[PDB]
Amino acid sequence: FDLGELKLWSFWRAAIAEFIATLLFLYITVATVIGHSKETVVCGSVGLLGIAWAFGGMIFVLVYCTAGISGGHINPAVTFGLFLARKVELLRALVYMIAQCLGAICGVGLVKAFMKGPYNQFGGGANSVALGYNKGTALGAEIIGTFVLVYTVFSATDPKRSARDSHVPILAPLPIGFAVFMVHLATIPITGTGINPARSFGAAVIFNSNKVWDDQWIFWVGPFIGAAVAAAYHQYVLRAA
Amino acid sequence: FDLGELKLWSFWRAAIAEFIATLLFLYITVATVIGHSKETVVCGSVGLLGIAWAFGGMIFVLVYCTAGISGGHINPAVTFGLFLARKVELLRALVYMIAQCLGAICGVGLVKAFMKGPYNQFGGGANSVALGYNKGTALGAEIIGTFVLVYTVFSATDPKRSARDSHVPILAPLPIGFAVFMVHLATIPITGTGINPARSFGAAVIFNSNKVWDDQWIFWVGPFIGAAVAAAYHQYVLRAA
Amino acid sequence: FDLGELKLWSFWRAAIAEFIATLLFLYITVATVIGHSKETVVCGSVGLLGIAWAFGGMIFVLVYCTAGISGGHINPAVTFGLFLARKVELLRALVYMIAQCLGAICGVGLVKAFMKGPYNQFGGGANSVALGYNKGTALGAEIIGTFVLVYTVFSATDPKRSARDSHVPILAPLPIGFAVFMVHLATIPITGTGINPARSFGAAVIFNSNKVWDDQWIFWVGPFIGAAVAAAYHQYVLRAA
Amino acid sequence: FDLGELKLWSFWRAAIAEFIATLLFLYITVATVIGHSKETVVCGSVGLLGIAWAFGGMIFVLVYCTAGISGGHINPAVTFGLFLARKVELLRALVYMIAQCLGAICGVGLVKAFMKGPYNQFGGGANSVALGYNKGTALGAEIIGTFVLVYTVFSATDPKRSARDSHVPILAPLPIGFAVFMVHLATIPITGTGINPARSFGAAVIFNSNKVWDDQWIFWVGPFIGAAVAAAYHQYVLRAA
Repeated sequence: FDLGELKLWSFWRAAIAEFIATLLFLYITVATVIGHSKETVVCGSVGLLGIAWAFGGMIFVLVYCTAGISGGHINPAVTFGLFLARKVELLRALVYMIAQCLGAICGVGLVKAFMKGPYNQFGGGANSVALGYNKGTALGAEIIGTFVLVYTVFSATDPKRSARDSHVPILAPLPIGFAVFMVHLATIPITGTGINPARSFGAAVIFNSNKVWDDQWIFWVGPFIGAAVAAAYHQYVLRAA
Repeated sequence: FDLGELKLWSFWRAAIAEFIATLLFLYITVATVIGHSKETVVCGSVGLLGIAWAFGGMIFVLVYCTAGISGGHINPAVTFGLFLARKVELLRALVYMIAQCLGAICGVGLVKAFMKGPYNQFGGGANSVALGYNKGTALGAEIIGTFVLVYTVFSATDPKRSARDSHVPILAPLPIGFAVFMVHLATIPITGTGINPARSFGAAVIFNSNKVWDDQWIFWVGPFIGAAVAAAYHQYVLRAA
Repeated sequence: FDLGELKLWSFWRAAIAEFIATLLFLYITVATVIGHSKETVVCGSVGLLGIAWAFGGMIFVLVYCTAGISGGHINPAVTFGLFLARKVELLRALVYMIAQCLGAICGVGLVKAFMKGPYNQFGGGANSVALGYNKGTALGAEIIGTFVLVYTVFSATDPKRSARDSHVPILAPLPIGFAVFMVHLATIPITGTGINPARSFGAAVIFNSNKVWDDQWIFWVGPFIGAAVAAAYHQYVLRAA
Repeated sequence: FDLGELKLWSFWRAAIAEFIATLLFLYITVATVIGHSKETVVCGSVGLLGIAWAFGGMIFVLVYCTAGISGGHINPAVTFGLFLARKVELLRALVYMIAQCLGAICGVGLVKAFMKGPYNQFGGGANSVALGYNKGTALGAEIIGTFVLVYTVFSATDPKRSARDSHVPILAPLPIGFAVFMVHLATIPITGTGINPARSFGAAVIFNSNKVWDDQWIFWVGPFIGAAVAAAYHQYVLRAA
């Protein structure tokens, strides 16, 4: 009636979907990053533009694949924002965040398994503050970048349709992927662009440097604030539902 | 019945939506511009192509987020065009234009707060006529570029659906974002591409140079004419509604 | 009942729509081309990729704007293909082709008015066979490129919905714009990519060189054959309607 | 009733559709590749980014054209994945795979007919393992790349609508084209990206080198495994239908 449990099984398949999607996200995107960076021929890579596309377009693809199954978060800040507005229950939120973090670690681990030399040599796909910017600028860049993203996800929620056996709204994947694309064009030079604690974490775990670990709180704090401000903006100021 | 006021509150949330959207537009786009320009490595930026994408794609994203709330103008020329055809009442028009101008100033102000050195050094994201072109060419480039844009918005209007508690038509965001993209590919070398008085103004205000301020009337006059000609073309010649 | 004439007026507004759309197409695209070519800074233009995007994306935008008004051809080969399959009556076909040719001339004329020096210096946006290819290769490249395009338009026809007061099918603009994009990626090095007699003609007229005029039959013959083969393929072999 | 045969004729038109689509895919994409590679001017080609776009965007276009006619596979791994999940009958599967392989050979043959010198000089559009990677890395890159692709196709299946006179599901073309795009951004530096046995085979046949033929099993085995794992993941783990 729910007698089948149903549901349950749907909940755990959602967690798996978010685990595998975040793995694919990090594999494809960090492989792109390392592939660009190891390139010897000047203008012989996909460029920073290709990297930006890999991040936005994989979000587009992955949210498309997972919207109806898990709600398609692929991103602890997105889950956190939706949690705050009560579109995600606390247990699912935490399970999604763990799934995403674990998926991200595996995805980056795979890139490193495939091209260990250039992976270590060229920065591990990790986020950190680039030379010429301070921590406050980096944090502000991450807050506002995640705000664009989570503002987009809220505007992209279906108020009638939900992920399977849940009340997690279905998301329109394209505007969300484009938001990620745009924020990369702006934020790559500053931090590489985080806007996704799982993506930053997965890379910090595998690359394992003190420099990167020191900057890592930015990539949790910035996005969670950006996400919280988007949630409040959408739900309370625009009201908006 | 309207007893709730309703409406009113919708009107002011629309103004806020247009304020915040235009802020996000200028922040993301001018951060992209300054990020590209400050780059020391040849072919190590997102390129002029990435800039063009930042402008079109943020229009796509922002019109998507705001279509149902404000009508998604993000641009005084767009509001002016729709005003002329009576799809926007005069008070809303003026309120939107002020909101957009204010949002633009804040968005550019933020880029400058984050990277003040490269912001001043590399042109402030401002529009002005590039060397090799005259004022008439620059003005013609802006008229015709805004005409493509506003012609697209008119063709993208929903004749049945309107923004919340208003008669401002809902807009299809993608063709509009693509129109902005295309016009940048053509007009970046000439003026940087304005086609948006709020975007040109916000940057002139923050960057504050006599060179830029001298060229600024182009970026109001060109787009308002382009917008007026699109409105007349759509409503009167194609008839079209 | 038709008593209003109706219709008529719709027919002539369709011709105007195709005139203005093809003007916008050539202006935006050839301005992009000349802007890229005149650039002194290595990797400081939108690149051949940006050019390819200007052509596909303006087709996307323009077919979107004009689909419901004229059927959105913007291209004598497209009109010819649809004529052959009886989706366009002969008088409209010829009127569209003239409108498109005239629009193209004006669009290129405008680019030249705006940047006459770099316009003449850098090839006028004209199509011709590049060094290293023969005429048969150029013609085969144009046949097959137009075949992709017109095959896409046929697959993108709405069998139930037509342009205003006509039986010219409505077209889905995006796949068509993408087809143009893809064919440019392949054919730019060979001919610059024609796949559109009006686009090739408009540029030959304004640029006015013997070299270009000598190659011009390729850009009528190739696309008309490509279009005829697509029509036969769709209607007769796939059957398909 | 089926009395007309109907059906039959639909089956053989589907095979033709998959033959011609895969021909167009290889022609446009390998012409792009050779056009980029033969370019003498540094940053004067469409770049690796343009190549990646040619592959994803032609998949988008071609699946769009053929979805309703054949199901739009254009790719033996896609057909194999859908076969395994019983969405394609065995005879159609084998006929599609042969059609695709034959189409691919012709498409590459045409590129070579048009630019034989640069075609041989610059690698023939063939896939093989690049210097710096081993066979296991190349194979893992192909498994996981095809997994993204076929996972996307499964998520993009219409459970109610099928290709003409068949039970082959209709596919949403855009997410599929984007998946191909993304996988190229990541896998071009490793193998050139195969993820399509017909595409790898067609190029090996025409280019005919021992180096390439030695690596060719990777481009059958990787994609068939990636496809089988996606099928199992979608049908059995996500369940998912």
